[PDB]
Amino acid sequence: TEFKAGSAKKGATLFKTRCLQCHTVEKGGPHKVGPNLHGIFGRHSGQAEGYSYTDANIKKNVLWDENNMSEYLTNPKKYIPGTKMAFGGLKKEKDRNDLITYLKKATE
Ligand code: HEC
Ligand SMILES: Nc1ccc(O)cc1
Repeated sequence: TEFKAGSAKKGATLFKTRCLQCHTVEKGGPHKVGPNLHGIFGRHSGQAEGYSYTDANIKKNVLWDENNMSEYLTNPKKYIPGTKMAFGGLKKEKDRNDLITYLKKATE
């Protein structure tokens, strides 16, 4: 909502020690505890190339956009009840703002 542009060398440090544990930022790493995120921008929820999703994440079909990605990041359990992502949710919007720029740079 109060988005502010970041830089690749900042968002990566966070994602690499917060999201890396289960996910993959590029398309060379096999699907770990979480699906591949490389190319989600512009697609609906539940579209990983070779990985299954929950009954609630599919029915949800959220169009992963710049602001929308934060909507779910703040609380995955509240938006998608029953989802496998048990990461906790990064409540601080200023902190996600920079994270979006990094992923955004990797997808486009
Ligand atoms: C492992 C415990 C996880 C951590 C840490 C993070 N995520 Fe996650 N995420 C995980 C799973 C297993 C799933 C699928 C949920 C299901 O029930 O099927 C997800 C999904 C997402 C998605 C949506 C993918 C899609 O719908 O195609 C996004 C955009 C996403 N996760 C982002 C994300 C970020 C940026 C994280 C760090 C803050 C993060 N996840 C950590 C498991 C895990
Ligand atoms: N629609 C959209 C949103 C965010 C991105 O990083 C790319 C494309």
